[PDB]
Amino acid sequence: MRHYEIVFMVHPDQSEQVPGMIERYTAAITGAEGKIHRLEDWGRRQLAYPINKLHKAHYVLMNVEAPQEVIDELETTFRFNDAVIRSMVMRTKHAVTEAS
Amino acid sequence: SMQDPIADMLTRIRNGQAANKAAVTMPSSKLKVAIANVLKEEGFIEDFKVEGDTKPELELTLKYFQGKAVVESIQRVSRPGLRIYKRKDELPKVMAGLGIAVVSTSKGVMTDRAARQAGLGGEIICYVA
Amino acid sequence: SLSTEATAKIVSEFGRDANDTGSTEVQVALLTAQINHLQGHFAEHKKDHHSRRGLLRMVSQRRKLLDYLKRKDVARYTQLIERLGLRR
Amino acid sequence: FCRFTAEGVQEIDYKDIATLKNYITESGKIVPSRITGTRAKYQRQLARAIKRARYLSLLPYTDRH
Amino acid sequence: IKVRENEPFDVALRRFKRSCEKAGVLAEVRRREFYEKPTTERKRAKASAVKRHAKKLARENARRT
Amino acid sequence: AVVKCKPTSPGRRHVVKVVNPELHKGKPFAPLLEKNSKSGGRNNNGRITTRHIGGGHKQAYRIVDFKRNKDGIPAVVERLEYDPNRSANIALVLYKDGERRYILAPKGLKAGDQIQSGVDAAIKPGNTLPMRNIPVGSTVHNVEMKPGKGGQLARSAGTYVQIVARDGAYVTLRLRSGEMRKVEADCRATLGEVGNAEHMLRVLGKAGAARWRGVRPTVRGTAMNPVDHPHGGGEGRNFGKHPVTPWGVQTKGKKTRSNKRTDKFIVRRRS
RNA sequence: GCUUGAGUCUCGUAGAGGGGGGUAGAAUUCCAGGUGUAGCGGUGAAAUGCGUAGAGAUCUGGAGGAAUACCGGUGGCGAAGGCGGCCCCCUGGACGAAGACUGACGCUCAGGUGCGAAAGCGUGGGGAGCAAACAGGAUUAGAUACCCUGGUAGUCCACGCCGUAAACGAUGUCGACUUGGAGGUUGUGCCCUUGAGGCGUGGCUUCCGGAGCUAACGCGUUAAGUCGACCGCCUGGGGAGUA
RNA sequence: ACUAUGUUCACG
Ligand SMILES: [Mg+2]
Ligand SMILES: [Mg+2]
Ligand SMILES: [Mg+2]
Ligand SMILES: [Mg+2]
Ligand SMILES: [Mg+2]
Ligand SMILES: [Mg+2]
Ligand SMILES: [Mg+2]
Ligand SMILES: [Mg+2]
Ligand SMILES: [Mg+2]
Ligand SMILES: [Mg+2]
Ligand SMILES: [Mg+2]
Ligand SMILES: [Mg+2]
Ligand SMILES: [Mg+2]
Ligand SMILES: [Mg+2]
Ligand SMILES: [Mg+2]
Ligand SMILES: [Mg+2]
Ligand SMILES: [Mg+2]
Ligand SMILES: [Mg+2]
Ligand SMILES: [Mg+2]
Ligand SMILES: [Mg+2]
Ligand SMILES: [Mg+2]
Ligand SMILES: [Mg+2]
Ligand SMILES: [Mg+2]
Ligand SMILES: [Mg+2]
Ligand SMILES: [Mg+2]
Ligand SMILES: [Mg+2]
Ligand SMILES: [Mg+2]
Ligand SMILES: [Mg+2]
Ligand SMILES: [Mg+2]
Ligand SMILES: [Mg+2]
Ligand SMILES: [Mg+2]
Ligand SMILES: [Mg+2]
Ligand SMILES: [Mg+2]
Ligand SMILES: [Mg+2]
Ligand SMILES: [Mg+2]
Ligand SMILES: [Mg+2]
Ligand SMILES: [Mg+2]
Ligand SMILES: [Mg+2]
Ligand SMILES: [Mg+2]
Ligand SMILES: [Mg+2]
Ligand SMILES: [Mg+2]
Ligand SMILES: [Mg+2]
Ligand SMILES: [Mg+2]
Ligand SMILES: [Mg+2]
Ligand SMILES: [Mg+2]
Ligand SMILES: [Mg+2]
Ligand SMILES: [Mg+2]
Ligand SMILES: [Mg+2]
Ligand SMILES: [Mg+2]
Ligand SMILES: [Mg+2]
Ligand SMILES: [Mg+2]
Ligand SMILES: [Mg+2]
Ligand SMILES: [Mg+2]
Ligand SMILES: [Mg+2]
Ligand SMILES: [Mg+2]
Ligand SMILES: [Mg+2]
Ligand SMILES: [Mg+2]
Ligand SMILES: [Mg+2]
Ligand SMILES: [Mg+2]
Ligand SMILES: [Mg+2]
Ligand SMILES: [Mg+2]
Ligand SMILES: [Mg+2]
Ligand SMILES: [Mg+2]
Ligand SMILES: [Mg+2]
Ligand SMILES: [Mg+2]
Ligand SMILES: [Mg+2]
Ligand SMILES: [Mg+2]
Ligand SMILES: [Mg+2]
Ligand SMILES: [Mg+2]
Ligand SMILES: [Mg+2]
Ligand SMILES: [Mg+2]
Ligand SMILES: [Mg+2]
Ligand SMILES: [Mg+2]
Ligand SMILES: [Mg+2]
Ligand SMILES: [Mg+2]
Ligand SMILES: [Mg+2]
Ligand SMILES: [Mg+2]
Ligand SMILES: [Mg+2]
Ligand SMILES: [Mg+2]
Ligand SMILES: [Mg+2]
Ligand SMILES: [Mg+2]
Ligand SMILES: [Mg+2]
Ligand SMILES: [Mg+2]
Ligand SMILES: [Mg+2]
Ligand SMILES: [Mg+2]
Ligand SMILES: [Mg+2]
Ligand SMILES: [Mg+2]
Ligand SMILES: [Mg+2]
Ligand SMILES: [Mg+2]
Ligand SMILES: [Mg+2]
Ligand SMILES: [Mg+2]
Ligand SMILES: [Mg+2]
Ligand SMILES: [Mg+2]
Ligand SMILES: [Mg+2]
Ligand SMILES: [Mg+2]
Ligand SMILES: [Mg+2]
Ligand SMILES: [Mg+2]
Ligand SMILES: [Mg+2]
Ligand SMILES: [Mg+2]
Ligand SMILES: [Mg+2]
Ligand SMILES: [Mg+2]
Ligand SMILES: [Mg+2]
Ligand SMILES: [Mg+2]
Ligand SMILES: [Mg+2]
Ligand SMILES: [Mg+2]
Ligand SMILES: [Mg+2]
Ligand SMILES: [Mg+2]
Ligand SMILES: [Mg+2]
Ligand SMILES: [Mg+2]
Ligand SMILES: [Mg+2]
Ligand SMILES: [Mg+2]
Ligand SMILES: [Mg+2]
Ligand SMILES: [Mg+2]
Ligand SMILES: [Mg+2]
Ligand SMILES: [Mg+2]
Ligand SMILES: [Mg+2]
Ligand SMILES: [Mg+2]
Ligand SMILES: [Mg+2]
Ligand SMILES: [Mg+2]
Ligand SMILES: [Mg+2]
Ligand SMILES: [Mg+2]
Repeated sequence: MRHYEIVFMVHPDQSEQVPGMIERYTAAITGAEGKIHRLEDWGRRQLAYPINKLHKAHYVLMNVEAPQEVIDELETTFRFNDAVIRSMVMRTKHAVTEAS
Repeated sequence: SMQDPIADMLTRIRNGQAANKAAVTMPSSKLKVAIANVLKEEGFIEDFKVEGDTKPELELTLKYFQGKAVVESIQRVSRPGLRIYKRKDELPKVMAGLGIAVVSTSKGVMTDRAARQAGLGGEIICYVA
Repeated sequence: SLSTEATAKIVSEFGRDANDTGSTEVQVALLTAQINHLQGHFAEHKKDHHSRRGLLRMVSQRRKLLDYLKRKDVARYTQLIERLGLRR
Repeated sequence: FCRFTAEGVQEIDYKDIATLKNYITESGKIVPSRITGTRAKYQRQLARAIKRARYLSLLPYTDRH
Repeated sequence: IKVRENEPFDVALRRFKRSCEKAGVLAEVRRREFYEKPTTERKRAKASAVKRHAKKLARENARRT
Repeated sequence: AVVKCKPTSPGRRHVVKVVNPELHKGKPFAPLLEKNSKSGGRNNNGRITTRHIGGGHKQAYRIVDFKRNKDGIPAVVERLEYDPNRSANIALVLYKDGERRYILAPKGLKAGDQIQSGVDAAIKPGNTLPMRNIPVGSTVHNVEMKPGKGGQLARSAGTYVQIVARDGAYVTLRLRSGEMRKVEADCRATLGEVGNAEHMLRVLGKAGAARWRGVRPTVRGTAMNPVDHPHGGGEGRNFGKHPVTPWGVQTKGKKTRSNKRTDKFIVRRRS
């Protein structure tokens, strides 16, 4: 139904899990009609300030179409999970490509 | 919100004369053509037309003698909030009979001077000095 | 909010065709459609007084169209209310 | 100078910080329109994108961290 | 704010501070600026600005100086 | 809702009832009920140890489940029931296997909702977990003070503990008193808040409402004679002695805490 | 009957419009510890106040609560009250583009209903900062004040009540008509985007001025000009918006 | 820094 733009950050030691993390978040959305348009793993990028007393967070950009039930279920999996240091979910205005 | 169309006509004439404007366009009507022609026939307005089929726009052409305008003053008398119907003998004479009062009588729209001689009164629309 | 399919469904049913979309029959139904969607919004929230003013505009607007329709024709006025579930 | 370009239009996005870091001062604050040109519309899109970039620690809030 | 000035120089030169903050932290968030009073004291600082700028166009008088 | 009763009689005037519309109207599940005879405040020796208790309505004990022993087994909430033995309400939980048990009803709960408990499970209101597995800065209740025991802390209507911090094997809990107590991380805790939060807005209204709750009248020391209570005597409303219990110990600001054993666990005393 | 009034449908644009739920960073306060050695704090000048029990300053870790620097403007949105970190959920309206439809469905509105800053009030929370009352210290002829150090209701949230403000453009609502200029802001079309262009036509808006109006000050296409519809209100000052 | 008051009617 609606387009989104998820940009979440992950802790250094659990960056090896991120390949596994993406495959679970894809499987939740890809089944329910809307496809993921563009993923792009950013990598272990430096932080502008220390979050949780550490530097270097592992950024991941999904950008995906989904209904409201699946996206809010994905929104809850970030809060009830110590690996993910912050995330945000933006709104529609069509699909996009490139840009970093 | 546009309750009296006739008062609006007489403002466009009044404000057009203040602005020193040549012509005055507005939406037309049955009562608009009747008043506009009576003003023309005596000689406040210098010619007019009713150009249009579906959405007619009656435009007047205002008269000027000197730098001053011809229509000294013009005002609504029988406004819709208070209708004013005067009897034959009780008909007014604007500016002691050298200005006219447009009066809707039973034999069509006419001046106060013609109403006296024709032998009838009616709704006094507007004084024109 | 009323989606494109929701309005177009009501428009191509009460009126003549999808082309016709301004009739008092159509207009009242679109308001009744939005008003009934807004009841679930004002079930909770409650303090949303600014949206209520938009609703009470739609409510009053609907009464003016129905009061117009009644004076215009008593036949189609009564038939419209039986289908929409107004009068109460 | 002004906006993006002559035939740019586009939208000011938070992800890119190379072109975005020009619009903030050395302290970390957002630079006003009366200094850097920019129309009121694109300054508001910019100001929002700075604040979103700050949430993700792409840009810093300040320089006392 | 973070000003090193290489090595041979010293002599302060930290206008970076004075032309950035200081006034914002101090003579503003020192004591209570009563919500309304800014709306008053700005709109009079704003009215005094265009008063000068409109006068600056008409400042070219005879003078004879 | 919290419905105020109309003043059709003096005694009715001030009554405020807590009318829960979702509770079951009928007899309870017998297998979990049992007899609960009253003490009247007296003990082995037959003597009034606790004053002001005696009488009231007869009331049976429901075997409520504080331990929550069922691991990895889903359980459907069949119906919310009234409990006379408690401030809070209870929920008749039907486990997927066949068992039925009474548990304390949290806030967000109705007849039809599903609850799971154990080690894994999901983070949701009603789902019992070890406190290690629960996220820090979350609302819990029915909290154990020892691993494998029942559940001591936050069981009354609207009561809840908040998990403040998590130091390795220990969990710092901020209790409803305001006391910050350190408990073991292996201990369990039921997520969310204990239901029936309107309970506190009930106001009884009459003397007999306290008498049919099993309370008896509290005579003031000042009203008594000097032989009875330390406050006593005087020819017409005297006092002039410092406030005290019937046994001379000072009330009104006098710390009676003297455990010593569990003073290590208390991170900070209430205020 | 008709279509220019009024309303509906399509498509986009902007916005601190609203309600509910999250979370972010700076700071402030207190809490625990490290460092450390006499002051700190304040003021017109002092004192009360905190400090050799080791304060202030400095660092580290924690808990809280409230408010969102810069962007931010004679900027925007809202009927008014009013509304500013960032993100999703539901949601009201506004404006533009060219059509299609309805066919006067409109404008005002006594009674009536709804919303309505702040301070209050009730009940349950919450309480860092600030701060009526209150206390102490100065000031003073006196100081129930102004200044200083403390500091409770309150200020914050949920649910109701209150129904007032210089609730102010001190300017009722709707519509028509009548020289300009300089901006801001948001649209939309036509050529070359042939280079941050231009050239047009719509909304909202700040400033200066023409005729005209005004007791004057001033207002001046957003009139206080020129007219129409309807409403509210006024009839010397005190008494009194009181009995 | 703080810093009070000027009896009544008249003369213009
Ligand atoms: Mg004709
Ligand atoms: Mg026609
Ligand atoms: Mg015709
Ligand atoms: Mg009925
Ligand atoms: Mg009904
Ligand atoms: Mg009826
Ligand atoms: Mg009924
Ligand atoms: Mg203000
Ligand atoms: Mg039995
Ligand atoms: Mg017993
Ligand atoms: Mg015995
Ligand atoms: Mg015995
Ligand atoms: Mg006892
Ligand atoms: Mg007792
Ligand atoms: Mg009992
Ligand atoms: Mg008692
Ligand atoms: Mg007693
Ligand atoms: Mg007693
Ligand atoms: Mg007695
Ligand atoms: Mg006695
Ligand atoms: Mg005895
Ligand atoms: Mg004794
Ligand atoms: Mg006695
Ligand atoms: Mg005696
Ligand atoms: Mg006695
Ligand atoms: Mg006595
Ligand atoms: Mg005595
Ligand atoms: Mg004693
Ligand atoms: Mg036709
Ligand atoms: Mg039209
Ligand atoms: Mg129209
Ligand atoms: Mg539409
Ligand atoms: Mg739209
Ligand atoms: Mg928008
Ligand atoms: Mg936008
Ligand atoms: Mg907005
Ligand atoms: Mg908003
Ligand atoms: Mg809002
Ligand atoms: Mg709320
Ligand atoms: Mg909100
Ligand atoms: Mg933080
Ligand atoms: Mg404190
Ligand atoms: Mg220290
Ligand atoms: Mg030392
Ligand atoms: Mg002294
Ligand atoms: Mg001293
Ligand atoms: Mg000392
Ligand atoms: Mg020491
Ligand atoms: Mg200290
Ligand atoms: Mg310190
Ligand atoms: Mg506290
Ligand atoms: Mg404004
Ligand atoms: Mg506006
Ligand atoms: Mg508005
Ligand atoms: Mg904002
Ligand atoms: Mg917030
Ligand atoms: Mg909406
Ligand atoms: Mg709209
Ligand atoms: Mg048509
Ligand atoms: Mg027709
Ligand atoms: Mg037709
Ligand atoms: Mg009246
Ligand atoms: Mg009224
Ligand atoms: Mg009200
Ligand atoms: Mg208030
Ligand atoms: Mg209160
Ligand atoms: Mg009271
Ligand atoms: Mg109450
Ligand atoms: Mg309390
Ligand atoms: Mg209170
Ligand atoms: Mg309290
Ligand atoms: Mg306090
Ligand atoms: Mg408290
Ligand atoms: Mg203070
Ligand atoms: Mg003070
Ligand atoms: Mg008081
Ligand atoms: Mg005092
Ligand atoms: Mg003095
Ligand atoms: Mg003296
Ligand atoms: Mg003194
Ligand atoms: Mg005093
Ligand atoms: Mg004093
Ligand atoms: Mg009081
Ligand atoms: Mg809130
Ligand atoms: Mg509140
Ligand atoms: Mg009321
Ligand atoms: Mg008033
Ligand atoms: Mg105001
Ligand atoms: Mg104002
Ligand atoms: Mg205004
Ligand atoms: Mg007024
Ligand atoms: Mg008004
Ligand atoms: Mg009105
Ligand atoms: Mg009205
Ligand atoms: Mg007008
Ligand atoms: Mg012009
Ligand atoms: Mg202009
Ligand atoms: Mg322009
Ligand atoms: Mg303009
Ligand atoms: Mg140009
Ligand atoms: Mg315009
Ligand atoms: Mg203006
Ligand atoms: Mg004006
Ligand atoms: Mg002005
Ligand atoms: Mg002017
Ligand atoms: Mg104009
Ligand atoms: Mg003009
Ligand atoms: Mg203008
Ligand atoms: Mg015009
Ligand atoms: Mg105009
Ligand atoms: Mg106007
Ligand atoms: Mg304009
Ligand atoms: Mg006017
Ligand atoms: Mg006037
Ligand atoms: Mg009156
Ligand atoms: Mg009156
Ligand atoms: Mg009088
Ligand atoms: Mg009155
Ligand atoms: Mg009053
Ligand atoms: Mg009164
Ligand atoms: Mg004196």
